[PDB]
Amino acid sequence: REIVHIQAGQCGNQIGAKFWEVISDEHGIDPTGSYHGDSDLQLERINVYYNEAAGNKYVPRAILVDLEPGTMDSVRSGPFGQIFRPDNFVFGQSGAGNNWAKGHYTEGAELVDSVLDVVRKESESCDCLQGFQLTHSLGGGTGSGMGTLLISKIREEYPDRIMNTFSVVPSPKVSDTVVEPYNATLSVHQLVENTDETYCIDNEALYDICFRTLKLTTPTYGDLNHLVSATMSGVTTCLRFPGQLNADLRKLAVNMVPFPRLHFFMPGFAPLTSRGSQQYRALTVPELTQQMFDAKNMMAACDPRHGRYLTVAAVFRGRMSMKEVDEQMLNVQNKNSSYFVEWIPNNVKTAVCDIPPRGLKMSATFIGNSTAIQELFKRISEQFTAMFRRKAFLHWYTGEGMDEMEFTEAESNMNDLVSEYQQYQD
Amino acid sequence: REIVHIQAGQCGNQIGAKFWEVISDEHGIDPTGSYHGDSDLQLERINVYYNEAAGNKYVPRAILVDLEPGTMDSVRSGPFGQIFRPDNFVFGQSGAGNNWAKGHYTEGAELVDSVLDVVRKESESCDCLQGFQLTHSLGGGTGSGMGTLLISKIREEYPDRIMNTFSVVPSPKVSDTVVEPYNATLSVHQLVENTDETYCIDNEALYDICFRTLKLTTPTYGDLNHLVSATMSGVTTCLRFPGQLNADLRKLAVNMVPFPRLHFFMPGFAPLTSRGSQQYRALTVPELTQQMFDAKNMMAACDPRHGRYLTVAAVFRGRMSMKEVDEQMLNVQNKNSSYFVEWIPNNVKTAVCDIPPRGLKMSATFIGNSTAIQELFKRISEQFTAMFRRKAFLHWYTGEGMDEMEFTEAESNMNDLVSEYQQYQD
Amino acid sequence: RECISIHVGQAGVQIGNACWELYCLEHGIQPDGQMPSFNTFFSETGAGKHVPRAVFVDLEPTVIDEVRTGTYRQLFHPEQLITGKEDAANNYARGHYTIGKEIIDLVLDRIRKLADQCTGLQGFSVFHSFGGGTGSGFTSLLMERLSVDYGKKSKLEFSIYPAPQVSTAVVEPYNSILTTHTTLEHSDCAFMVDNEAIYDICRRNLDIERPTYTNLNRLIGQIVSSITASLRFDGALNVDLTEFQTNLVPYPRGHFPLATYAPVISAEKAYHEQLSVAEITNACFEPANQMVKCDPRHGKYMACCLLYRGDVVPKDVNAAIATIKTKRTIQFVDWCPTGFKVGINYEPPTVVPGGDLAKVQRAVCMLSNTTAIAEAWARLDHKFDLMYAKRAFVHWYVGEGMEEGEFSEAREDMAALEKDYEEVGVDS
Amino acid sequence: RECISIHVGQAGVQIGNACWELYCLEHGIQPDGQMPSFNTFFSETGAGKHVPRAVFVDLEPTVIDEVRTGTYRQLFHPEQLITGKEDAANNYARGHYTIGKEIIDLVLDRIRKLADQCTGLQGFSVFHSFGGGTGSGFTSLLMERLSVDYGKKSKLEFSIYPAPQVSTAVVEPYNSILTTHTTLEHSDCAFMVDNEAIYDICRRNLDIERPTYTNLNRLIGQIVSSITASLRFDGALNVDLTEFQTNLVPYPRGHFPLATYAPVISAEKAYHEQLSVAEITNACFEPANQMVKCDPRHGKYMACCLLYRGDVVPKDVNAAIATIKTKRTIQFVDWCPTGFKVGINYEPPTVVPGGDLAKVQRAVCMLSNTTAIAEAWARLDHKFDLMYAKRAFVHWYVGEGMEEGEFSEAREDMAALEKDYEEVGVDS
Ligand SMILES: Nc1nc2c(ncn2[C@@H]2O[C@H](COP(=O)(O)OP(=O)(O)OP(=O)(O)O)[C@@H](O)[C@H]2O)c(=O)[nH]1
Ligand SMILES: Nc1nc2c(ncn2[C@@H]2O[C@H](COP(=O)(O)OP(=O)(O)OP(=O)(O)O)[C@@H](O)[C@H]2O)c(=O)[nH]1
Ligand SMILES: Nc1nc2c(ncn2[C@@H]2O[C@H](COP(=O)(O)OP(=O)(O)O)[C@@H](O)[C@H]2O)c(=O)[nH]1
Ligand SMILES: Nc1nc2c(ncn2[C@@H]2O[C@H](COP(=O)(O)OP(=O)(O)O)[C@@H](O)[C@H]2O)c(=O)[nH]1
Ligand SMILES: [Mg+2]
Ligand SMILES: [Mg+2]
Repeated sequence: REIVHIQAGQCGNQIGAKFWEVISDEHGIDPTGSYHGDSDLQLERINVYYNEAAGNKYVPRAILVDLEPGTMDSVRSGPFGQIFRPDNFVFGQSGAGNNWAKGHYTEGAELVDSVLDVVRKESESCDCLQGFQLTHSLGGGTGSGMGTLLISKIREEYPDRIMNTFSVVPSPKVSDTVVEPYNATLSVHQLVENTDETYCIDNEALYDICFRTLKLTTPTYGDLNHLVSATMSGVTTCLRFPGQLNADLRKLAVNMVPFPRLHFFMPGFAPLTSRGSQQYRALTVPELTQQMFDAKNMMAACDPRHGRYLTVAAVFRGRMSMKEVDEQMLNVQNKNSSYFVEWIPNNVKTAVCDIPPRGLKMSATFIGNSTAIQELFKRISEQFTAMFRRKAFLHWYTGEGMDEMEFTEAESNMNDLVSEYQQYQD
Repeated sequence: REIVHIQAGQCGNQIGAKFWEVISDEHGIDPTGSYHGDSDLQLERINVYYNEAAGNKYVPRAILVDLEPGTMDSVRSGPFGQIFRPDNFVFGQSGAGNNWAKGHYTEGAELVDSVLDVVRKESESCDCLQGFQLTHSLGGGTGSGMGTLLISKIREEYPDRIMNTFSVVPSPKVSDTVVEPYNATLSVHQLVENTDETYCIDNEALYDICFRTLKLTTPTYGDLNHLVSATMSGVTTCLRFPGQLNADLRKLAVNMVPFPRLHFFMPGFAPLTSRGSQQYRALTVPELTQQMFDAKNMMAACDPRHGRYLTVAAVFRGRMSMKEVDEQMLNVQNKNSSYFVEWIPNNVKTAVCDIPPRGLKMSATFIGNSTAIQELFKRISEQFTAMFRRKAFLHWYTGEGMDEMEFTEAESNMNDLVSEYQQYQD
Repeated sequence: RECISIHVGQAGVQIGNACWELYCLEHGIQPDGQMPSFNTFFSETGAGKHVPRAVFVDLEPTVIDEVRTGTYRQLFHPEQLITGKEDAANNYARGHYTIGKEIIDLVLDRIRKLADQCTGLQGFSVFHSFGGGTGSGFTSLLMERLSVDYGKKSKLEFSIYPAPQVSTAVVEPYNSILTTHTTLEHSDCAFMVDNEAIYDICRRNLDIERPTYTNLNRLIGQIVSSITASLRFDGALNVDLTEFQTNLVPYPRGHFPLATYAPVISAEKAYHEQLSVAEITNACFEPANQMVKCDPRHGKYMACCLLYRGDVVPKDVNAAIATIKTKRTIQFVDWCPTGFKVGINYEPPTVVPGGDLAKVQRAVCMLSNTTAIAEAWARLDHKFDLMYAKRAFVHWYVGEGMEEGEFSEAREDMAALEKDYEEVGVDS
Repeated sequence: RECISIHVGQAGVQIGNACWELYCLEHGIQPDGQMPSFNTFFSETGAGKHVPRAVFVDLEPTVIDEVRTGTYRQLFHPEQLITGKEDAANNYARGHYTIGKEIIDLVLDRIRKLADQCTGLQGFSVFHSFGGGTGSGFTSLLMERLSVDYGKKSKLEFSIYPAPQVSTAVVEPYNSILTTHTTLEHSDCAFMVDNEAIYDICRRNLDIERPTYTNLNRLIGQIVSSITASLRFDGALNVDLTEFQTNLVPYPRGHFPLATYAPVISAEKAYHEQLSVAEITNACFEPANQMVKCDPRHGKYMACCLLYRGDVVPKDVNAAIATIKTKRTIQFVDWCPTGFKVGINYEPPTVVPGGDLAKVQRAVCMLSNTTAIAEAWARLDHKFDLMYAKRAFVHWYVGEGMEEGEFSEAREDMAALEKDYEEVGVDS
């Protein structure tokens, strides 16, 4: 029944800053820590993410990890940085510098032991864990590097808990680190087989949505990470709150994974349009389904109609009829039958929660597992190869002891995921 | 039913300065000597540590001993130095200079007769003594040197009373006297077989705790000796006040000593964390047990998980359920079964008092007897040997007549304690 | 999270003067150190005075004396101000060896003292010039020791690139060739700028036909502050110095990223003109704002880092990047995908009161590693060769213990470096 | 809890002048003895005048007359001011024997009078110089008697270490060699400092190129006060003089702990710089603040004592110790574990009005016994040897009854002492 969340890397720490904000919004918990809500449900299932400390203080069940105090400090300095206890800030001193080898292989490795100890302390604080969630970037040093290391140890300690992670996937246009594909390649090599599932977030796609449908001209990462948190929070609240359908994360995982190795997801979100049009929108189930199916409302820079859909999850929040939902999902399946895989009859699955997100009447979360995902892997693998041949920045990595044959195997493994998507693309 | 306490050495005198302060806090006794409390219990069992003198004056049943008036004077000059009667200040003139030989063997020996006379006067003032307690440093001249001499005579007079002592154990990093291990070695040679039990306090560990969990950047010895007094006062109050379990010091001694010679203890204390986190802490029995088990909350620079645990005492103060305590102790035993000794079934014992320490809702005192203790002896013995071969400062000691073969036997005896811990380490 | 600045030689120190002046301007630091308000660079006293963690080295008293008599003399700790009595004479042989080697131990101990004052030394950077005696001679000497003691710390160097047309030092080729030999192998990254190119910037973008070094160093200071003050300040993407190294150095040789900075605009030029992030970055890929006289279009890019100040929205940056990747003629080496580091600070760009540059609301600094740098080496190759073939001025080094073979060797090391650029140019 | 200071010779007395001036500064003692407020050193009169328990000996009227005509002439009791008419002439033969032996009985009786004034004599200390006639001659004579009468009291000596380069006394080696012979065997511990080393401290840390003895003795006074005033004042760890002996003397030979003191900082150097306990102790292990010209890195440590004034938290001290034990290059002799005495007084460090040292909030004194001292003896060995081989100046001792064999013997005793250092150096 409970979940532990660990954030890492500057990305992960800033995403989590919005995530937790939202969760407390959902439950009426004040930036200082106490509960000042107003709904029974708000406290009722609070356990999944909060420990109530003496005084009616709620402690977010999460660990903030970094290798630079300053980022942690900036998190702590805002509202909701006060709700986190000092003991959840685990950090070192001297960066990682966006270096996998430092993060995973060497220096960051050193910190992980202290992180894990706190993890253990929290695992004991829970009655019964459902699982763990981690937030991070695929091409980052602590985000992926150190984060991955941690994941391998947590999974080891808890094989029976859900291990998932959401991660920022290097967008085709904006890479920061020259070896960002290298770090990503290494994380695939480690993560894929050490996780139950991973979500693919593309900032470029997010920037398109924010202007494309939301028509906004000023977003920052906090605004885009709001959208990220909308999908993350969407998933777990249902599990928390009363609904109609089947509201268990593990069951979601079961329904979305047809094969042990292909567990990559494309998140999307509805409704998600500018205020101008809000006066011209109608709120129906087909309306949400139109926004959910549309590739432009995906947060991943993929194109599901290019690939084939293996699995689709449609999560609904708010009062909807069962009939309408059933029929519209069927219609989707029918009309987009050319994209769905024939091996899975009725490949579109649903989940229904009766609690709407604060401020909306209804909402829906799109989760997909298509073959289209392989295109991201292909882009990375290719870029990787070029760098691999030149050893760009690999003296930094090999200087910290990372061996090229390990990287070679990592490359293969990327290619293996692509070939397996092809194996089920048919 | 009553206890007599004797403080010696600059250390012992300053520790006692805090100890007695706390005891009077516990009972609402003013720095000037009269009782101004407000609870029935506060006077009810006051007898164990105070004599009520005419006028509703309470006299602490303790003797302050030193060989320099100035330290005694500084003690006397503060609050609670006025509560002690002049007759409890027994001191000479001219130091000891941190010299065992002077303290024990020669000069300090001279003073001991006057000390003992006062001891006798107090033993008569009591109705029925439970025991005696002494506070001192293991590497000090009057602390250990003269103090030990006194102990051998008190034990002689009262075989049937509890003889215990708390002592500052030379920390690995901060020795003051070059022959501090020598003095300590000699005190083992004398003390171990002339005491029922001794507690091992490491200042280094204490300085780590004060910054590690308490996050303090200004402590002095008075702040660290506060922590010491917390453990000392923790033990005797239960004996004094109503509880649930078994609140007798002798019974504690019985439960903690499996073998005539291995009676060394590792004190620890909970709760013991900074105010920041106090807003994020929950107060439960498992919470206290987490702090109690954790080696970092030990006041001794040992590591109980390195050695094996022979005996564990868990003393609780405040209202707790019996069930919860029983279950959590069991859990500890279960989860840390790899550290406990298999010869003793259910090696974790408890004691429960219903009176919380002033200002807290609950608290717990950790007392352990592990094999890990031997590591301290090993460090000393080794250092000793080197000095022994060179006779460093032994002209001061041999100049006062201390013979090297006595020291030789002392060395053996240290090694004997280590071998016996090995004999029961298995 | 701390770092050390090292100012060697006049060029190093006078640039430093501008740099520390700017840091004072960044926080309102008074000449006496009183700051009413960046402790990554500064060390605090109980008076609230902060000391810039830096070392000033000059083997001739004069420049340090200039510091000692100026306003910032109260700011700097007397031990930070280290001076010898005699000069290197434009000559590595004395700078690195004969003269500078005598004082360096003191210098190092002051550095070590500051290293002990640091709690989390991230690293350091050294300001100097490729042609001078202390500017390059002594400098490499220092690196020889610092790379031992601080082997894992950032070793970033900043140096003035010898102008192809004007140089006051006849044996500058020789000095620079010797430094190549010794710095390549020890340093992590060396950045450089060309005062001649800068003059062109001053006259075209600032409209100033009278630049002095005190102008020129203000502009340099701007660039440096973007990567030193603003990287410690808050932003969206807070990039560290170690991160810089980890994002700018692709090979274990050195590499030499060159600076480009846009906006560099006079107050009047700022009027009537609206810059966007994208427009500023367009300017960043123009030869016209290239701080080194070397043609960006000649070579191929290997690395590129863009660092943003003030009013920058990642949204706009992303669009800008898309166009620089696809619109421009920027050829790039195969090896590299276009992972250009984007640092985005909210910290606004700052301007020196009484300076030439206009108040801007946003700003972009660009670092880039282009293959055209080999041409810069080619320049040095021939200049060195000419002198060395005649053996002109050789006695000024030989008399200090230098070896002719050594000089040949150093040239060859440069040739090897050029060859490695050739290699990179070959795409693969 | 009382003690006696003994000032023999100019060096002893002039240092004493600074010492008693400092004690007056410690409590606000007026020149006439009126104190409005440390009775371990002073004896009280019904007027509230306190008399410093000390004896001043000079065999030449002049220096004592200097006292007698100065401000502190009212402070000192006329019987404390003992003077002869003629000098020792730089010569043990007269200082210890021919001349000084005549007056010593008086001197001793004044000492005994004060010993009778003491109620709890803890001990005493003697201030002198290793080279002079009364400075070392008479001094050892005194020890010969004091060690009988006060055999169980502290016998700490403080002496000026003969500068290797400048000495005004041509037969100083001879004097010092004779003292070795007689002091080693009688005294408990002798401390020493080198005025040459001190000059270097004055010029580098105080920035003074004009030190006189009146400056030099202020610095000495600082060190002495740390161990004399502040050890009687309150602290965390109140360390006594007997404790000092019990914590500093490892063997029954002598031993000779050397002084080191940090902070020694000019007022301007104090500005812009924040010392911590740890930073001050870092300075204490630097050769640069070593008060004797003898290289700490040469030898191995045997003893070390650190005494703290003012704002010192044991917490910080502990951390500092950890780093000096592990970070430094301090080699130490096997025999010893690192039990370094930590004295921690709350009593703040004091500064002489009109002095050179900056007001500090905390301070650390270091005593240390290093094997490098044998080199100091080696210096004396050859200096003695040279003279003795030629028999230069020998008639100035022989005519007073000295024996040549005796001189050889004394050298041999020194050689034995060096050999024992050799022994200690051999680790075991
Ligand atoms: N940008 C800039 N360049 C400078 C400045 N001062 C000097 N330079 C350049 O740096 C080189 C001059 O070095 P010098 O001043 O001769 O020598 P140095 O490196 O200080 O050391 P020495 O030769 O021993 O005096 C020339 O190429 C100058 O154009 C300055 O303040 N700013
Ligand atoms: N630190 C310090 N050293 C001094 C002082 N006065 C003298 N000395 C040193 O002590 C030695 C001088 O001893 P003298 O003054 O010649 O003789 P004396 O020991 O007073 O006794 P006589 O030879 O009989 O006059 C030299 O090594 C001086 O450098 C002083 O005030 N302070
Ligand atoms: N959505 C999103 N991406 C971020 C944020 N911060 C950094 N990123 C992305 O993360 C990558 C850089 O890795 P970074 O987080 O700096 O690595 P690390 O900090 O060394 O672990 C780039 O692709 C950025 O676009 C953020 O707050 N939100
Ligand atoms: N916790 C603690 N230790 C002390 C105190 N005073 C001295 N010590 C320790 O005691 C040892 C020194 O012995 P000391 O007490 O001076 O001996 P004595 O006074 O001659 O009997 C050192 O290891 C100190 O750390 C104190 O007030 N508290
Ligand atoms: Mg110059
Ligand atoms: Mg004289």
